[PDB]
Order: sequence, then C-alpha cells, then structure tokens
Amino acid sequence: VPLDGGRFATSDLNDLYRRVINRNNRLKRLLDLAAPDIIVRNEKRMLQEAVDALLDNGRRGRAITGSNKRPLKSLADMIKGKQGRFRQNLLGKRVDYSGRSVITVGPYLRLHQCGLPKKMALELFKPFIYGKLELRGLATTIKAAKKMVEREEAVVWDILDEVIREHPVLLNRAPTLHRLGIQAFEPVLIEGKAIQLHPLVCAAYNADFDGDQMAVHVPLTLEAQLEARALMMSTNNILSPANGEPIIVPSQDVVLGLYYMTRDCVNAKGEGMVLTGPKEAERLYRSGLASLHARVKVRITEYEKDANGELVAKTSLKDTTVGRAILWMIVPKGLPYSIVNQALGKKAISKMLNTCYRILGLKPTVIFADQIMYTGFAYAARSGASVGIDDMVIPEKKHEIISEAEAEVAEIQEQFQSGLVTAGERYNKVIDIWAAANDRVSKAMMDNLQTETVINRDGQEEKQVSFNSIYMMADSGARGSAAQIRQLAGMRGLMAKPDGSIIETPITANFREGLNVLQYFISTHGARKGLADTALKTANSGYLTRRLVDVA
Amino acid sequence: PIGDDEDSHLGDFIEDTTLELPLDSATTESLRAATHDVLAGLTAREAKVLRM
Amino acid sequence: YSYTEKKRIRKDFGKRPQVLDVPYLLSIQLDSFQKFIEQDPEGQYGLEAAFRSVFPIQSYSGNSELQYVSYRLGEPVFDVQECQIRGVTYSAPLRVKLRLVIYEREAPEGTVKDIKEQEVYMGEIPLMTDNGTFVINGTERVIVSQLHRSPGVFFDSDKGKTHSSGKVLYNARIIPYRGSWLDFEFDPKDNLFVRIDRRRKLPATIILRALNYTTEQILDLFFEKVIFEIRDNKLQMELVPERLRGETASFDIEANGKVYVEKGRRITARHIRQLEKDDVKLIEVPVEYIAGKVVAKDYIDESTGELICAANMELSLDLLAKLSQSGHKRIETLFTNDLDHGPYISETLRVDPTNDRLSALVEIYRMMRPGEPPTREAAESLFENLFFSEDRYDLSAVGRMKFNRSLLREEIEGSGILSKDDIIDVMKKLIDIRNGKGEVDDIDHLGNRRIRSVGEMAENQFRVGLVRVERAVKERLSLGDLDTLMPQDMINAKPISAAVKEFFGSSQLSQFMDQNNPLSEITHKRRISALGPGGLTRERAGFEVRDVHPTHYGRVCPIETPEGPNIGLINSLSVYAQTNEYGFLETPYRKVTDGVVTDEIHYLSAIEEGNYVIAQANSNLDEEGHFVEDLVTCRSKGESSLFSRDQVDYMDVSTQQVVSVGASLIPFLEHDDANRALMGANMQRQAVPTLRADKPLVGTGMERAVAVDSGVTAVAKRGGVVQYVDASRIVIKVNEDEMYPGEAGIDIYNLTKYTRSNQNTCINQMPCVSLGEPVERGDVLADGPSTDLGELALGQNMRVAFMPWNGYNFEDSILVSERVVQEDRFTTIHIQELACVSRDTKLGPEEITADIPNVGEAALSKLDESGIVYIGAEVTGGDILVGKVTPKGETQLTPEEKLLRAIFGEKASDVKDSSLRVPNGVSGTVIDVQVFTRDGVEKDKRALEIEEMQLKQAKKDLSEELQILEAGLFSRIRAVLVAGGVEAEKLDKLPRDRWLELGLTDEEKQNQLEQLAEQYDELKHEFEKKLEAKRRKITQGDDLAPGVLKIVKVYLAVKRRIQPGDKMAGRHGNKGVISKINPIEDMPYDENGTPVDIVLNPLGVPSRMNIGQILETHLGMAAKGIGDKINAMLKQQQEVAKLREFIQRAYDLGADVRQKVDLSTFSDEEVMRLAENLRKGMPIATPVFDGAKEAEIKELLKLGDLPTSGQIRLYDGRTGEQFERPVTVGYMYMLKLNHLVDDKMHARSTGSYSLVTQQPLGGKAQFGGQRFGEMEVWALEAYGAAYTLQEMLTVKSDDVNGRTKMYKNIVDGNHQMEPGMPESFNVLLKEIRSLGINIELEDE
Amino acid sequence: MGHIELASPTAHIWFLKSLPSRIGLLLDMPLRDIERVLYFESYVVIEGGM
Amino acid sequence: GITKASLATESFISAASFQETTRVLTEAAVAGKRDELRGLKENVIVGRLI
Ligand SMILES: [Mg+2]
Repeated sequence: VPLDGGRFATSDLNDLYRRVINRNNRLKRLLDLAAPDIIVRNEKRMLQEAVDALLDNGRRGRAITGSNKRPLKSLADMIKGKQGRFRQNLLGKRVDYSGRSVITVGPYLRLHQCGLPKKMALELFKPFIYGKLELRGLATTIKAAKKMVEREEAVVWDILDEVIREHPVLLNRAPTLHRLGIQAFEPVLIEGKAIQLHPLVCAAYNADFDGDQMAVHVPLTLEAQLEARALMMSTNNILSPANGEPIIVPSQDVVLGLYYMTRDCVNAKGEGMVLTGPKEAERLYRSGLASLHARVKVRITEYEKDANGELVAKTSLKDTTVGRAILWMIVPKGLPYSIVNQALGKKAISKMLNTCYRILGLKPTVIFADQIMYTGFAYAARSGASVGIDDMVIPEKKHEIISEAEAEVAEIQEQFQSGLVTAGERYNKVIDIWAAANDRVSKAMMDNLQTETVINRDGQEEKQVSFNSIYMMADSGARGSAAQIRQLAGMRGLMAKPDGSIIETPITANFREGLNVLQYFISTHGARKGLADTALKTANSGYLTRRLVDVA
Repeated sequence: PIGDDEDSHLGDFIEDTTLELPLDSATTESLRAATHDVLAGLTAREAKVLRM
Repeated sequence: YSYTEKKRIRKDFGKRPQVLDVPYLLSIQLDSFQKFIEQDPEGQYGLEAAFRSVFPIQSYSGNSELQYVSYRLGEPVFDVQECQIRGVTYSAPLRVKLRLVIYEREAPEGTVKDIKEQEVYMGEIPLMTDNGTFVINGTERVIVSQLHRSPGVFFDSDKGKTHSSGKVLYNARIIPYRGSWLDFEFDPKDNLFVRIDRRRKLPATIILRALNYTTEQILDLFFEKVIFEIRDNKLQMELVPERLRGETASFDIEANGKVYVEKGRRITARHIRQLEKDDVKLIEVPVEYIAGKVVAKDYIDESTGELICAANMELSLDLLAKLSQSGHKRIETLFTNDLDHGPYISETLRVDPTNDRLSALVEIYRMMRPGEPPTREAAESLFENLFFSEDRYDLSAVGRMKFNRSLLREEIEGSGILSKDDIIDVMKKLIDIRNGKGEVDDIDHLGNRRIRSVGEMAENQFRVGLVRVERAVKERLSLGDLDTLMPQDMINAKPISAAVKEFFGSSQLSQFMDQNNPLSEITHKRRISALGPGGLTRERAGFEVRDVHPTHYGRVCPIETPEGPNIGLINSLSVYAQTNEYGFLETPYRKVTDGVVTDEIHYLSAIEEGNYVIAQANSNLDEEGHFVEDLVTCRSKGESSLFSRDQVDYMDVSTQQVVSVGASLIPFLEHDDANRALMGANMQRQAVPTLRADKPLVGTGMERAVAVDSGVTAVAKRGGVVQYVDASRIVIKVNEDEMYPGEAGIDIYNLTKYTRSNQNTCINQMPCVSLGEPVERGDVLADGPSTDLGELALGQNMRVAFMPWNGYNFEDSILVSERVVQEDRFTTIHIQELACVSRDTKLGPEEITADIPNVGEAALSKLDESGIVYIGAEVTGGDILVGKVTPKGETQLTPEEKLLRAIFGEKASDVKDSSLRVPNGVSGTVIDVQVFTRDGVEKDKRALEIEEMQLKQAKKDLSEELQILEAGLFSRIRAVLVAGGVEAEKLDKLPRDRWLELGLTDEEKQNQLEQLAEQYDELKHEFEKKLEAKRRKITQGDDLAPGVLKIVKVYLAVKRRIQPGDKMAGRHGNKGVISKINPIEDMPYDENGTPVDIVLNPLGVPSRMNIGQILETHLGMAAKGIGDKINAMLKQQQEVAKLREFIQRAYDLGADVRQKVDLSTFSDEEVMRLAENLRKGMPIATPVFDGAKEAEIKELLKLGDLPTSGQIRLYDGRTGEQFERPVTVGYMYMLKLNHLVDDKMHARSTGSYSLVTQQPLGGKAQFGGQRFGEMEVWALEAYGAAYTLQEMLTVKSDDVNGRTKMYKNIVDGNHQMEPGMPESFNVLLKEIRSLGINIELEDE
Repeated sequence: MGHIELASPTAHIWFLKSLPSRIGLLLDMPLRDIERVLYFESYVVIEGGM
Repeated sequence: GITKASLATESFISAASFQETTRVLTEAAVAGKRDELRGLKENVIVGRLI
C-alpha cells in the first residue's frame, strides 16, 4: 500500500512468494532446455529451500531479506508467538469506545460512582449524543450533529448529562491480574482532565496515585449495561475471590483518622463526665468543651438479631470514650457495641466490615463503608497527624549498647589473634553478638516510643500508649510496621554482600542520624538487588498466571 | 521496526484509507430515508419515472 | 569571591575542606573527540591511527601501491543554527593527501616510474558542538559512552553447574579487540580443550601441534624431567628432595647410610630438609616405582631404528627389559602429583587423534569450514589469518597491556598479533590455576571493564569503512592502468560516509539528547551504557552485571540507574571520576605521607586501588594533617575495616565522590533509603523548565557546576565592563590586560531566544547582568532554562504542610492552593512543531492556496491572502494553519445522492481539504513560520515575505555586528591617540576615516595604529564577503525528499499552567499527582496568617524510608525565616550596619565551617543588592554526605523567631479552629515533572482501523484504543460478563459489518448488537489455509 | 486465494522438522537419512521388489 | 504438569493459543481432529458467547 511519499510498504510474504514463483519458473525453464543433472538437482534443492522458508523461516540457515540484515517474517512467524494472531489479534484486541488518563482521588464519592472528565465523556459517547440530538430535533441531519458537538455549544452538555445518568463505564488498570481489575462505575462529570477514582476501591486495583493512568471502556449494548451493573458494579465486589476477606478495606488515611479518633488519654477535657447519647458527644466535641478522646460513661442503644430476623433493642450506660460514641452514629442497627469499643486499627476495621456484611447483607455494608471513609478522612483532617523530626526518639541506651558490642568484637578479635578460635566460629560469634545488640536496640527503642507519654490525673503519674505520630502510623497499620520504624530509629540490620554472605560490621546508624559513605554504599547493594528481584518476579508471576489460566 | 525494538513494527501504524467512515454510512441511511419520504409525496408516474 | 558570587552568596555547611574542585563535567565527550580528530604526529589514537593502520594498500603483487600522507578537515558549509533549521548533519569534509606509486621491472627496491599525489574527498564526518552534542538529521543527538569487557586474557571459573558433579572447571579466554576469540577449558575428567570460537570443543594440544611442536618439547615446556639412571644396576632415581612434598612412598628411600623415608609412611618435610643438608642427589629405588611413570621422549634402537617406546607412554616391566637390552641407561620421565603438578597435557595428548603439523592444520580447517574437503596451503593461510595475521586479528595497546599484566610480564607494549610464547604462557597459567596457585578473576571488577567513548567508536566505524573501500582498491589496483587516472577514481566515498553516518544515525548508543533540564543534558552526556554493539543485551544478560561490585566506589554512581527493564546496565559516571589513558576508570585520591596528608592528588585505577589501603573522606584531621585518632576507618581490598594511624596510603578527596551529578543535587542524601534516592535522582532529570527560575533554598553546592559547565547558560570568556544589555544580545567591553594586541574588538554574545528543545519544552536565555557592571572571566551573563544567577533552578520552592487534609492526599497525592496557580509559578511554556508537507501525487500536485472547499469565512479570517497563518494569532483545536487541498477525481456517487446532485445542480468538486490542522485540544500562539521550497518551483507571496524578513534581519544584524565592533575599535583608537600626541578637543571633530591616517611618532604606538587600521579594513572586507555568502545561503533553494514540492512548518507555543492530573515531585522521590486545586480560603494557615501552598501526606514518610524530606522541610522553613527577618529589616529601612550585623550572624552560625564572609564587601552597593537578593529567602548549601546536622538546624531556627521543634500550630481554613497536634510546615523545593495530563489523556469513539487486521490501531494522536488485552479478557471471563466480552472483541473492535451496524443502531437509539464473526479469525483461517493445512467450518 | 503449480514436488517443512517428525516416524526412518534423501545426497529404494 | 496437561486436550485451539503452536497444529492436522469449541478459549477466539 502507498505510504505518504510515493514509497511503499510490502510485507515479506511478497518476497517469499516472489522467490518461490521465481524458482518455480526457473525450474520449468530448465526442464524445458533439458539441463544436466547437477543444475536441476541444485534447482530442486533451491525450490525446497524457498518453500521451506515461506512456510516457516528459521528452521534453515535463516534466509534474510533484501537491503537489510534483519531476518524476514514468514507464515508461522505470523501465527506462532507473542506477535502472532493467536495472542495479538484474537485473544486480545484493541477496542473502540475507550479512553485513558491519569487517575486521582476525589474523596467526595459514594463507591458506586467515579469521576470522569467532560472532554472524555464527550469523545466516548459521541454516537449516543448524535442519537439524542437527532431525536430531539436540535440537529436536522447527522452532519449538523457532528458540527454541533464539534463546536461544543451549550445545549449539548444537558444532552450529555442525560446520556450519562445511569450508564456504567468500565475502569481498568493495566496489570489486570485478578478479576477486580475491571470494575464498573457510574460517571459524575468533572471539570478537569483526570479520572477521579474512589479511594476505598484502589486497594483492589493495587493502584497508587503516583502517576499511574487508567483506561475506561464503554458498554455499548443494553445487555452489557445490565452486566456491568448486575455483576461488575463496584458495590457488588466487596469480597475477594481469593478468600472471604473484604477487599474494600479502608487503607491509610481513614484508618489513621479512626485510630486517632477511638483512643483514650488519661486526662483530657470532660474527663469522666456523663453523656446522654452520641448526639451530645458530637455537640461536646464540636463546641470544644470536651476533648475528642476522654473516658466517659454514655448511654447507647444497641440492637441485635436475637429473634428470627428481629431487631431486639437493649440500652445501657457503656464506659467508653467520646470519639467512640461519635463513631457509633455510623454503625448500622445490627452490630453490637463491642465492635467500636477497642482501638480500631486496620485488622479491627476489617473485622467490622466483615461482621456488618455477614449480618446485615450488602446494602448497609456499602453505605457503611462510604460513611466510614467519610468520617475517617474528616477526623483525620481534624487530627492533624503530622510527622516531624522530633517524632523519632533516639534511645539514650543506643550508643552504650553499641560501645559494649564494640568492646565484645574486640574481645573476639583478641581471641582470634591468640589463635584460640578458627575463622568460621569467630564469624558466627560476631554475627550473633551483633544480632543480639540489634535486638537490644529494638527493645530499647520500642519502649522509648510507645510508653513515653507520661502525664498526670488526680495523682502523681501514670503511663499510657504514646501519641507519637510515627507510633500511630505504625500501630494503626496504616503504613509500615516496626521493621521500618526500627530502621528509622534504632540501628538498621546487618547487610548482606553480593555473595549472600553477611558482613560482620553492621550499619550502626539510622536515617535520623547521618549515614557516612561506606554504610550507604553497602546499603545500595541491597536496594538494587531488591529492585532487580521485583522486576524479575513480576515477569515470572505473569507467566505463572498465564499457565494456570490456560490449564483451567 | 520503529525505535526501541518493541512489538511496535511499521505494520501497526498503517491506517486503512479504503474503508468509509461510519458517519458517512449514517448520512447515506438518513438520505435514503428522506428521499424515500419525499418521493412518496409525488404522484405515481413522477416517482416511478424518477426511480427508473 | 567573584562578582556574581557576591551577588547572592549561598550559606554553606559542611566540615571537609575541598581540595580538588569539581572538574569539567563534560570532559569525557570533548576529550574523546579531541583524541579522535586531531593531527597526531605519532601512532596515537585518532584518525591518524586508522589511516596508518589500514594503509598502505598494495596491488595483487602487481607492483602498484597506494600509500598515505596526511589529512585535513574543511570548515562546515552550514553553522549549527542553520543546520538545525535545514536538517543536514553538522559535518565537515575529509580531505586526504594520497600517493600512488608504480614500480618497474626487476627492481623491488628500485625507482618508481611516477608518483601521483593529490587530495581526495572521502565522506563527511560530523563535528561535536561546544557542548558535547552532535546534529545528525535536524535533531541534536548524544552518543553515550559504552562499557564492555577489556580486551586481554580472562581466567574464569564457571563453578559447579556443569553436570552437577560438584567439580569446578576453569576456562581461560583471549578476547581480542578485533578478530576471533580464543578459549581453553577443562572437562569433568581433567582433559584440556581449545576453542577458536564458541565452535565445537577441540582437544587442546592440537593448537600446539598447529604451532610446529612435537610431543617432546610440548612435554618439555609443560613438565619437569625426572631422570632415571641405572648406576651399574637396579635402575636408580635421581632426586631433588622438594619433589617429595606431601607424598607417601611405597618403599624405603635411603640416602648416604640412613633410611630416611619409611615404607608406607607419608613424607614429612623434615625428611626433605635433612636430605637437602645431607647433599643428596641420586638414590636407589626398585624397578617397581617406574610402573606409574610416563616416558618423555622417543626411545629407539640405534642401528635397527626400531621403536622401543614412542613419547608419552607409560612404562611397564616389558619396556624396561626392552630398554635394558638396547643399552640405554638414561630414562626421562614426567613428574606427576595429584596436587602440585597435574598431568593434564599428557591426558590431553592421549585424547588427541592427530600427530603432526599437517594433520593438525587439516583438523582445524575441517573444523572451521565443515563439509568441504581440506587443502594444505589453504589451511596454512587460514591458520595464518586466525591469530597471526596483522589484518584479521588485533589486540590494541590496551589488549597487550592487560595480556601482559594478567600474565605477570615485564613490558607493557608489544605487537597486536599473538605469538607462540603468548599462547603457551596462557596455557601454563591455566594449568597453574588448576593446580591451586593463583586466583580467578571476575568480570564485574572495573579493572577488567573498559569504557569506550565517542572517538573510539567513530574511529572503529571509520576503520570498517576503510577496509570496505580497500577491498575495491585492491580490486582496482590489480587491474590498474599506468597513467589514465589521478588516484581518486579508485576510491568511493559512499561506504565511508555511509558507515559513519550509519553509526551516528542509527545505533543503541547514539540517541536523542534529553533536553528539558540542564541536569538532564549534563547527565545524558555522562552516561555509561552497557548495551549496544559489542556489549550484552537485556534479554541475555544477566544478574552480576546488574549488581554493584565494590570496585564501583568513586568511579560509577550506585544510586542512579533507570529503574525498569535495564537496571544497572545504564550506569552513570561519578563526579570526580576521569577516564584513564588506557580507557579504564580512575578516581582521585589524596597522597598520604608518613602522617601528613599532602594536597597532591593521584588518579588511581581499579587494579591499582587494591594494593594500597585508602582512608575515609569522613575523617578528622588537624592543620598538620595528622589524623585525630590513632585508628581510622578505611578499605583495604573491598573490605571496610579499622586500621592504624600511619598504615594508610591515600585519603578520599571529598565527601561527594561516590555519587553522580544527578544524585549529588539531592540534599540530605545521607538521610534517605537508597530505593527512594534512586527514584529521586532518576526523576530529577524530568523537570520541565518553569516560567521563572527560583533558587533552591536547600542546595548542595553542586548547583553552580551543573549550571555553568553545561551548555545552556552563556559564560563570559573575557571579563570586563558590560557595555550593552538587551534580550537579544549582551555586548561586553573587554579590559585592557585581558585583550589581545591584534584583533582588538569587544565581545558580543548572541543569546538564543524562545526556541524548540527536543522534548518540546522551551529552551530560552535571559540576561541576568545589567548595564555598566564589572564581570570576572568565567562569570555567568545569561541565565538559561531553569537557571537563576548561574545556579540550577529545576523547579520552585513552596510552603508545605504534612497533614492528611480531607483525604485529597490519599495514596501519594499532592494538594495545591490556588495561590500557586494565580501566581503562574508552575505555568510552563511548551513549543510544538506542526508540519504540512505538499507533495506531488500522480493525480495532480497539491496547492497551498487559501481557498478551501466548504468552510466558513470566519474559519479562514485567521489566514492571509497566501494561505499560511499569521504570526501571533491564538488558535484553538481545529483551526486551519496551512490551507492545503489535494486534487481528487472519480467520485463514484451512489443513487439518491446522485438524485440530490441532479436536483440541486451542485458540482462535486475536483479537490479535497487535506489542510494542516491544530491537534485535538491544545491552544497557544503561532510564533515562527518557515517555508521550504524546492528550487525550480514558484515561490508564493509569503515565502518571499519571509525571505525579505530574514534578509533584512541578517543584514541589519551583521551591520550591527560591524557597527558596535568598530565602535569598540574606534574607542580603542581614541585611547591610542591620546598617549603620544593628544588631540583632546580636535580629534572628535575630524572624521573616523581620518583617524587611521593621522600621523604620530614611530614607536609601538604607530605599529599599533597600523594594526588597528588593517583590522578595520579586514573586518570591512570580511563583512562584505560574508554578507554576500549569507545572502546566497538564504536566497537559494533547499534540498527536500524526492518528490515533495514544499513544506510549511508552523511553531506553536502553548502555555500550559497546572490542573489536577499533573505530576509533581520533590528531590527525595516523593511522587504525587495534584488532586484538587483549592482556593486560598480553604488552606490551613498559622497564627501569623500565611496560607500553606501544598499539603502533602505524612503517611508516605514512615513507609517509604526517605526521612530527609522532613529535614529538608525544616531547613527550608529556616531559610525562609531568615528571608522574612531580612525582609522585615529592609522594609523598616534599617541602616546598613544592622543588616550587616544580622547577615554576619546568619553566615557565621554553627560548628567549624568553610564559609568565611564579609566585612570585605562594599559599604552599600554590594550589601544592599545582597539583601535585595536575600529577601525571598537566604539559601543554604548542604554538601551531600557531610552537611548540616540537626543541631545546626535548631540553632539556625533559633536565629529566626520560629519554634525549635519545627512544628507550628495551624488553623483550618474552613472550620477556623485549631488542629490538635501542631503540624510540620516548611519550604520544600518541588518540581513539575513532564508527565502532564493533557499529553496523556485521549479517548476514541470511532477513528481509523489497521489494514491487515481490521482493528483500531493503538497510539496517539492516531486515536488509539486502550488495548483490552489477554488478562482483561480473563477478567471478564472471571465475572459472569459474556455479552460485554462478545461486544468487546467482535463488534467494538474487529467485525467489519458489525461496527457499522452498531453505529446505525446506536444513532437510532436502539441498543442492540448483530455479532457476526470477527475479521482477524477469518485472517487466521486464511493463514492456516495458506499453509498446507486444511481448516474449515462445519455444517449447522 | 491463489495457487502455484510447483514443478518438482517439495517436502512440507512442518511435517519434516518439528521434533515429533511425522514423515520421520511414519516411514520408520531416521531424520538425517530423510534429509539426506531430500537434499539429493543419496538414494532410497521405493518398493524395488525383492 | 500444567504445561503438559493443557496441551494434551481434546480441543486444539486451547492447546494452540499459548504454548508450542507448530507441534500442536501438525499433531492435530495428521489426526483430522475435530474441535467442538468446548471451553471459553475457542469462544473468545471465534468471537461468540462464553
Ligand atoms: Mg505507580
């Protein structure tokens, strides 16, 4: 076919059939002229090579093309492989009525709906807009409808809001491993150019918002709309197919807002006062008379399913906090009060959603997950939970333990220069005493973080769990655990060289202190090995998924 | 191959110019409908001659 | 300090006195290409090396020989700006003086009949620009330096993996620089083997038999001889006592009266030393010990000549009785052992089939070109042309150096080809490695890694061109006539220029310069790739090449590599590292004496590093150079250990030598994890240049080297007084002492205005100096993109609060106030280049007329009378820039359309609108229009208008060049005439023509007048001839593609601001997408009332272990606190003594530092401009691993009025009530990465379709389609969705009827699909059916 | 679709060079001898009597 | 195993869509094998309901 410029693109099959036709005509011409036997045996071998290069090139000396060193592409090259018709154009096709843009948060959504830009919604839904405009008579013909949606007149946006209203789109992130990678939503139109994606859904996608971009597809026909609503709407998939655990688990800001909201310090405003219910708990917190967390007797009324699907009510004075009572308005009718009477980390809130689904069905769990996300973001904003440089307390017992270990390695050094030990038992003793020093540093820094807040009420003193920022961000299960908190406050581990052997001189400096050049240079190897392993394990996990689905 | 040696070869970029756009098919359908409605409005001989 | 150094002096922490400053950061490129193209008088690397190597060309013994004289490069026809406009290579011709001789009859030493010596053209080679950039086809390209295995000899192990026996093998390898390889390897049973390639395993000793060696001297070279003498009886054994080490004897060895060695006892070395002291030479053994020995040489009978035993045969008692009767009492046996001397060569001889030289050559010639029968002289010429010919095999000087070094030779020079001693010594060394002594090597070690560069690779491709042409010259000179030609008809310049243009135009090592940041240029030029030709690939290699070896310290940056498919194969060259003479890496160290660290520095390579022991940069020493302890941390051989005070050999130079220039501009890099530091330094390239430049408050002090020593800013070459400042040009009056005597003049620097960078950003230069200002030599005058005052300003510094704010910062998201977007402080400028070609079809030629069928006049009001858009009309998506129509015919109209035409009589026109249009959804201004036209075609009106515009611009600009240059020259003439014959008031009345011819005393002053006069007249004539040359370059035609009439290029300048969906990033690797752009009313604000601009998320900081962004945030708050205190003291009009006091206290501030300052500056004029430059915030340098600690940040915050803890209480913008737990606010320097959202967003209703399979082709702005690949089809199978999948891969994608049926049904408002069959499955049926395989579909 | 009348016949590479070779174990003949026949290096009897 | 129980299948398009293709098409071409579309791989291939 002609490219622009008078120069053509041929497929290499034209070369192959040209070579086969050429040598066939040559062999007919030779058998006309009664050639000697060496020549026709040469020509029959050549015709064998030409046909065998046409059917599957690569099982011979790889007959290359003209004006190029690159080997050409035969028929079995077009069937077989990553670029064959079986895997590039039959099992997966590029599809119209699709779009692609950068994703972002937008926490003001219920989870049956996602944001979608006006410009993408105009470009995707063009034939729908054409149909409604020629139905409503604003465009006499369809070319007028083209020019009306081209000029973007003010009448088409009401039309587009009519064609969106109950029409689910499909959102898709590119590593679509498990079946929650394609989910439907109902679009809310956005002044902007970025798809707003509901936050609780993102843990299903393995989508962080660090620049990853997603794709929307549009169910055209009516059965596909009903499939995307009945089977693939986001409110249907709140349980994983891998296990019965919730996949719409609240992820990071919301669990921090909860863990700040439901806790108790021994002295706060309104300590030990009495409250008639959750409503004046909210009136006390939002007026500023009583604090968010202070232990308080309240009166709450919990319902239960004691009889056959019947909501038996019991009311009592529970001894709780203020913030727990404020969260109690959001719990539906069926659940007992003991689901909000603890500290509510990430495990506890997953158990909360699991019990709400296994009791009240689907609808209160969906609207309950939306209300949890809203109140988590709101009281995380009211928390002001902020990391800082004073938030990482270094133990006073750090350098003392490091000096003791530095004397003990000198002891083992003198015991090896005295010829008393061999090399391997020396090595094992030194690595055991550095691991012992690291464990003492860990048990020093944990007791210097978690109970460091000591304050007073109607007496001398009392200790409690700490309101350190990084301790809340590690205890809530929002981000990271005590391994990374250990690598920020105490010494970081014992690094391993490219042998897989492990160095006798560990990194006795955290990140709050500086690292000098040699320690950081040793740490770089572990970082680069980690990155290379994540890439290679991604590839092998893809291959394992493909074999497992194609066997089953 | 175009650059970076991906599965992107030159063949995946060549557009088809022998198809007709589907909007032109929509115009042709609506034009046949409109002309049929207009030729219904004529007489018998005029519509028959103009179709023939 | 210099003049801009005291303009805004940066506060600098850090405790190590820098003794070697940062070198010229582009030295690899420029020094390599200076080695390439330079007249070297010797066989030094360059073009001279390639010519003197491949020449003389001689005929096929026809006594006609072509030899070499010299070369020369002409000046380019086109300067760099016109070259980027037009599209040619920025190249230079290559003139070569060649000399042809022909000899006479029976006189090989005799006189030639004639010589023919002339110049000849052989291709154009591209020149490097002043910055390290080549221009090949309109674009500006960089050749990345390559890393590969050094040519030489490598002794690898390849442990374990062969046949799972637990045994290690050993393989030696000779890797040439150009030729065939060589391998030696063992097998699981102790037999040596040779490989001439990766071809079949051949027995080893045959290559010894290929070098004219019999079994005798092979066993002589590889073994020592044990002599059995029969001293009158009993077959005794001569003894050296060292031979008995570690052994066990089968009998009693007795020497001089006493039985020392007992039967069945292992021999202790006490016995050996007693035998040494007892003067023991020859002892008595039984006849049974010779049962295991092997004879050395051939033993025969003398008279009869019959063979007693041939060489390499074990000795039984029968052979002993045969050698007793012939009379020979001398027996030569081979000394063997299981540990010391292994009998490997004897076993290899017993495996080997051949015996003599000829069968060895026959075996090699049969085993390299198999299937054909051999021939003696062809085999001799083959084995000549494998390893011993000067043509097809070559080790360079580097090859011979490593080949002598790893064999522990003495000389470091030698021939390129091998020799017998070379191969035999490699085999000896391999047998010694197998015998337990010596060590293997490792390929990750940077002493066995050579770094290539641009000059070497261009030289090698040039040598490819020269051998490809010398084949033709040998063909011609074999048929060479006597006198019919000057010696240029023999040579074709198509292959030479073809090879060098093929290398610079198409390779994996030659790529488009990333040019959106000065850092990105200066780190793409400093890149060490391991890919490309002659190197490993991503599929084949490999893990140890990806990993970091301990010899990368100070040579290759470990924390900068592109995370992705190729990790570690795309390494970056460290800051202080240079390239050795032999090509290896070498790094600076400070020489240490007895105890005193001397400021002299020695560059050490990798294999020279391991001998010494090297101290730490982070050490502490007094003024006398003594270390403060008695023990210091060091590294000896890849091992960090604490050594003594005076055992050290070298100190590290500075704290920064382990990282690159990309990573060293991350402050507090010692406080981040290496993962996020890798990501931060990986993304610090990708900042778009913002509309201003805004001075990173937390810098590292490496910013000025990257700013100056890149190519974007304009560095002054000769200092002086600034005469003239304009946005277009800066005109410098040079001082008297820095001025040459001849060619007096003044300097002029033409700035580059708004123009197109390769990544569509706008590279621009702006003057930073004012009128009448003193400048130093080497001082910045014009800031480039992303540069302020000669610093590097990649992005802008903004007030940051780390708090979760209503979930809008959920995963990693950033949330920005409207105070940023109202200030346009992230509004960037992009330049796109839209093009409209106008070809000649075979239906007719295309036109650029303004008349377009079926458009409105309002759509064409933005066009001229010529049909090409005006300069400076803001267009949107869909406007017509170049009205172009293509002729068409043969409409093939339908029914009722033909009825309609008949009814209304409207002619279906003979033409089609194929005009150039703006892409879907951008805006901006048309700033530059070019019209390229083939010569011989009528130029339209706007083409002549652009030609008249450029002609007047060039003539006005060159007249301004000559006028201001001679204004400086006449101002020098007036300074000459005042000394020695002044006319104070008389001179300025009489004209400028009568200054050159006024009389004056004969001195150096009259000679000076003669010089200035002839320079005036020469510049006049040079002006005239170069104006005529510039006019003939502009007015002439332009080369185009074959069969295109004219090209109209239109440059849009889009001004893209910011919107939710963009990406921003600090320098620590905290990515984020802007999510909501709030008004100022909703931001958190502190008690002073200043609204924070960006609210990040704190939850990323414990998880991702980059704690240094918090420290950078606190120190940014400190910097802007000092800036606000200075702004308050300037707004109150405090006197300059108070400002001097406060700036003095701000610059003293801390531990022992490296930052002595004023009072030496001027009273007002330097201090007040410094305070004017510090009112936006006093900057802080933090040298990378050595800089500011926490306590200095606390003591700097105490200078401000800020709290020590660095956390202010903040008030919510909406509820107006205080946040509990006061939050961290500060000033983080953040960057706008060029993953903007409007380049990423598109959608498709229905567009084009691919030809061979009827599917919508993917891409942008080809309207693409999000590929619903194989895993997504599995996902829809995993649901119950089946109608979705049926329309997802039949109707929406593939079916040629189904998509149009669907479009009709949709515009009728009837949601329904008629599925049919996919088209690509029908293609699959035709492809299998077009094999011999019948595939069908069946009955019902 | 089209066709080409091949003058001399030609072995199909898929039934000759895949690892479970079909002409190979259909005639019960080793593959190197079959390629030796097809490249005109040798002969083979075709039901040549007894 | 999963790479061998997936190709030993009574339906050759599911045995030819991912793994070694040439051996599967020749093994099913000498056998005259008939594929009854049987199980979602062929129905994604042939473009009908699942
Ligand atoms: Mg991501």
